[PDB]
Amino acid sequence: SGFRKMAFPSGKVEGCMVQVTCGTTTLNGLWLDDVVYCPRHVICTSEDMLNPNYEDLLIRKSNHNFLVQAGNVQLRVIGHSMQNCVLKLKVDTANPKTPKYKFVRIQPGQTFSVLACYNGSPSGVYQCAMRPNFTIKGSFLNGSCGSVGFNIDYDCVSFCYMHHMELPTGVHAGTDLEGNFYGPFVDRQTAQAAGTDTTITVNVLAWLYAAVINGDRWFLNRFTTTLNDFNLVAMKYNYEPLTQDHVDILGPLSAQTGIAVLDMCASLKELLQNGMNGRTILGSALLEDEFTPFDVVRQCS
Amino acid sequence: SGFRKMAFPSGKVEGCMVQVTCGTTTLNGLWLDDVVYCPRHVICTSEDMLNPNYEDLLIRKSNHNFLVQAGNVQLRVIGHSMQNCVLKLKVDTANPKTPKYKFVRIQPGQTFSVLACYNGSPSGVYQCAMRPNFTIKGSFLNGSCGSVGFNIDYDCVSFCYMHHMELPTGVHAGTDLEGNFYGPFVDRQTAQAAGTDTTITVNVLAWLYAAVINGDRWFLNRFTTTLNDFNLVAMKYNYEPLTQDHVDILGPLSAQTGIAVLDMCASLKELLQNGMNGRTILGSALLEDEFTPFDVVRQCS
Ligand SMILES: COc1ccc(NC(C)=O)cc1
Ligand SMILES: [Cl-]
Ligand code: NA
Repeated sequence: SGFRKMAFPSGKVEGCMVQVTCGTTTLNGLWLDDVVYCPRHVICTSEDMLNPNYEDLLIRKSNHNFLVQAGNVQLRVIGHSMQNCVLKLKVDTANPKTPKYKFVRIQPGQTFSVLACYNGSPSGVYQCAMRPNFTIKGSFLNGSCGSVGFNIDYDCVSFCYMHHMELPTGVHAGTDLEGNFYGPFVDRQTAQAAGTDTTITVNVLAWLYAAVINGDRWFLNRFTTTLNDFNLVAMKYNYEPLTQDHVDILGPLSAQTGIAVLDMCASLKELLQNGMNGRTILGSALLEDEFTPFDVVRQCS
Repeated sequence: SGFRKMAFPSGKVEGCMVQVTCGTTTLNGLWLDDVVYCPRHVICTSEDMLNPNYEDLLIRKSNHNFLVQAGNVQLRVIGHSMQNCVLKLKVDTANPKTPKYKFVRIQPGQTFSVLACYNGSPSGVYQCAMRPNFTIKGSFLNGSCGSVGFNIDYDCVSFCYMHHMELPTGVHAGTDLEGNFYGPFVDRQTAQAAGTDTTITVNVLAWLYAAVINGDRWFLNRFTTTLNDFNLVAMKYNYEPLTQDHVDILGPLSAQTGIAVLDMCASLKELLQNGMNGRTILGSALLEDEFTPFDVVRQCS
C-alpha cells in the first residue's frame, strides 16, 4: 500500500540525452536512431527572439554550425530539417541505446514523467500532467529546454513532450515530438499568458478511488448526484466538466470499490463545500488532480 | 523555476535489478559485481516467518535452492552467505553494468530515491525521507521486497535502503545494504508498530525557503525568534528540535532570500499556531517535510 507521485524509471530516456550547441546557446536534444531532436529556437540569437523567421535562419546554417555532444563523444551532423517547432539534426551515428519508442500527442489530464536535463546530463525525474490550459507545472531552470516527457507502458517509450519555455506565471510550455505546441503558444518571446487553469475532475475522482482502495472512507456520504447537477456545482470551483467518457473510464475503479461514480461525485461535491477539516487524503490536505484513472490502477492493488 | 519532488535518474540502478526465487517466493535482488543482495526472508515459508531461525534455515539451503534471473538470463549461484538481514548470493558473472557505487547508511531526515521493482523489473521511481521514526512513506505492493533506495553523487551511486516489509499503518521498513534495519524492527511475522512520528523541522524550513525563491512569500513577517523559544513550540507540535547545525545548513538559503532562519522560524511558529486551514504554499495545504536543504539548493540552482 501507500500512494505516491511515481515517475517511470528513466534509464531508457537517459541514454538518449545529448547536448546541442548553436551559437552561444546550449540546450538538450533527444538522440534516437540517427536523429537528434531539439527545440528549433536553439538557432535564435538576441534579435531573433521576438519574430524569428525560422526558415530563413535555418537555411543560413551548415551542419558544422551545430555542435552535438553525447557525453564526451562529438556526434557529427550530416543533415538538418525542421518539423513544426522541432529541429531534427541527422547524425552519422545511430544511438546504440535507442529504446523501443513512439511519439504520441497527449490530451489535457494525461500524466507523464519528465527527465529534467542540463547540458545533456539528466538531473532528476518527476511526474507532471498536461493541464487543461495546455501548460505543465514543472521544475525547469535555464538550460533545461529540450528536456522531454514520456511514458513507458510495456517496455516501449512513448515520448509526448519536449520543453520549450517558461511563461510569466512560472508554468511551462512545449511541443509534442512532432514539434506542435500544446496549447496556443508560439516559440517567440512576444507576450503570452496561459489561460485560467482548472482542476482535472476525472483525476480527482480517480484519486478518491485510490484513497478508498488504500482504506480511507471518511469522506464518503450517503448521497448521489445527477451528472448535470455535479457539473453545475463543480464548475463553480473551476473544475473541468466531467463527461460521460470520464464516467465510463472510472467504471473499473467503481467496480473494484463498489462505489458508483455518481456517488463518488457526491463525495467530491461535499469535499469542495466543506474542505478537509484538519484531515488528509493519501497524505494531502488538497484534492490532487495529477493522477489518472490509469495511474491509480497501475499503482494500486 | 518551479519546485517538484524529484527522484534521481534511475538508469544506473535499473541495470542492477534482478529477480530472486527461493521455493515459492519471488522478490527483487541487487546485482553488483559478482554478488546479488536481497532480503534474507526470501528463504522463509509462511510457517517459518512466524518465528524464523535464519541460521538454521540457511545451512539447510544450497546454491541451487536460489534461482536468479537477470532479464532473460539465469545467473549461476556459486555461493551464499548472510550479513545481518541481507542474503548475499555469489554468482559466476560480474554485472557488466555495475556503476561506481558504495553502500551508505542514511540519517533520519535525509532523502533518497526508491526504484520500486517487481519480478526484477523496475516499475517506478519516487523520493522518500527516512522518517524520525525510521519508517518511509513509500508505495509498495507484494513482490516489491528487495527494491532499493539510493542517492547519486556525481557518478557514484550511494545505496542506502533495501525494502523488507510494510507495517500495519501502511508505512514501510527496511535495511541498509549491510542488512541493518532502520528502526526497531525485525524481519519476522510478528506484531510491530511504527513509533509516533515527528515532523522534520529543518526540512520544513528548507521548503519554506523554496517557496520564497519561487515567489510564494505571503507567510513571511517582520519578526524573529530564538532557538529556545522556537524549540518549545516545536516540542508542542511534535516537531523535531532545531539545532545550530540545522541553522548552519540553511545558511545558503538564508543568504539567498534575506530571511534568516529564526526569521523563518517566526513564520513557521505562526503557521503552527495560526494554521493554514485549506490555504497553500508551493501547491500544498500541508507543511512539507520531505525536502532537505540540499534538495532545495540542488533543485533551485
Ligand atoms: C511467504 O513467507 C514470508 C516470509 C517472510 C515474510 N516477511 C518478513 C518481514 O519476515 C513474508 C512472507
Ligand atoms: Cl492522452
Ligand atoms: Na520573519
